[PDB]
Amino acid sequence: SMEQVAMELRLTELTRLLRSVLDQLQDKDPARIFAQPVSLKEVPDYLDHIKHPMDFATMRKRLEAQGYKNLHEFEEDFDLIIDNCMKYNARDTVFYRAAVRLRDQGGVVLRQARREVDSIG
Ligand code: NA
Repeated sequence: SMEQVAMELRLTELTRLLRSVLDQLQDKDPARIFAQPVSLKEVPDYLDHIKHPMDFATMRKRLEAQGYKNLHEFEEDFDLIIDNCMKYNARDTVFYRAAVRLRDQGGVVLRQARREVDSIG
């Protein structure tokens, strides 16, 4: 149907917009702390602590399958990256502090993304 096609074009355009958001967020992580999954071969105890691991490569795989239906879903995954890091790592660490700075800088990007998603429909 044409109605199905139109819904598909919309998911594609959301995907485009979320790609540009993901790129802008990931620029705020020049150390690439959040680029890849925590390896269970180097933090063997990770999954005892963190139930839903998340990282930018994992988000990118989902995005490329058009797996985010709305900005809320994408934000949930970004928040997991930050929140997981702030739990596993202590306040005094480079990791915890990198998550704080990512959250702060990412807020700006997501504020405007919400306006664009709402505005364009
Ligand atoms: Na903690």
